[PDB]
Amino acid sequence: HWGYGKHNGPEHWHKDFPIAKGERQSPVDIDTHTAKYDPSLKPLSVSYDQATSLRILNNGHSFQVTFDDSQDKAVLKGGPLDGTYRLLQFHFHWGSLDGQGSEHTVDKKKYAAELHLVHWNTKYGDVGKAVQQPDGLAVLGIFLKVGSAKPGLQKVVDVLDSIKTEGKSADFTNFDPRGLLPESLDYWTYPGSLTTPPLAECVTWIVLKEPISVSSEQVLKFRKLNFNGEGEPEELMVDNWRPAQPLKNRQIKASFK
Ligand SMILES: O=C1Nc2c(Cl)cccc2S(=O)(=O)N1
Ligand SMILES: O=C1Nc2c(Cl)cccc2S(=O)(=O)N1
Ligand SMILES: [Zn+2]
Repeated sequence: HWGYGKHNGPEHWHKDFPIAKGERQSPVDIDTHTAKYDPSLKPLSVSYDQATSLRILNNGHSFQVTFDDSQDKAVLKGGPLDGTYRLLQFHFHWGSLDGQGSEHTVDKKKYAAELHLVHWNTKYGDVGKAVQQPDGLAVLGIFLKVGSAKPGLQKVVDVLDSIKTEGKSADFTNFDPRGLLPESLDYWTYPGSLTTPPLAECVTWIVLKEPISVSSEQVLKFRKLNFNGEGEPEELMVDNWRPAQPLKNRQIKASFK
């Protein structure tokens, strides 16, 4: 029932999901002058060499690439994290215009899109159990700006025609997510939530400072996806982002000076 339209969008979600007005909701605005460098943070460890991608799917709210998480193959460790977090999927949020689309903002600046690489804490055994824990998930968030093409994104964009409508999936094996990463792993981190229903407050957010550049042609392909299912009137999948939520009693920590 929930979505991104006028009658089912973010301002309505609290009725079905009262945690929408909770104490650690995401996304947030990252005020760069107020985020404090934390020298006790460790460098991120992003170990994606053994990643096994499986499928790509249009779920009616985004498109998502899934991974085999039945073994420690592609894992996120270090930084603010205790223990090992397994990559299980990535997806994006994007806009109808280049000046909007990201969920997190930086000094109120919105990027054209935001990539979420979703990982779960292996101490909880499965992702469903992890989402019930305050430290169950770690999401690596990466901003997209429009400029030069990102070569590592092209294989994604070229398959989107085959998953145009809600409910479509396709094989998407042998995709290397290392090609989506910027050079620097400098990051901000804070405790938050999923940015869609169920809005569970289970995420350690790790948002990279350096955006990746993608071309106008790449992002235009995102905007040709459909929220609707096959054999229905086209409603373009655009502006599938939740706006910044109140920071409340939280501090955003920077890994860098
Ligand atoms: O699309 C997804 N939805 C989820 C929900 Cl609703 C709850 C828990 C985990 C997931 S997920 O990250 O596996 N992929
Ligand atoms: O829209 C989002 N939904 C999520 C779900 Cl349902 C599960 C895991 C992580 C996410 S997310 O917060 O990265 N962005
Ligand atoms: Zn997301």
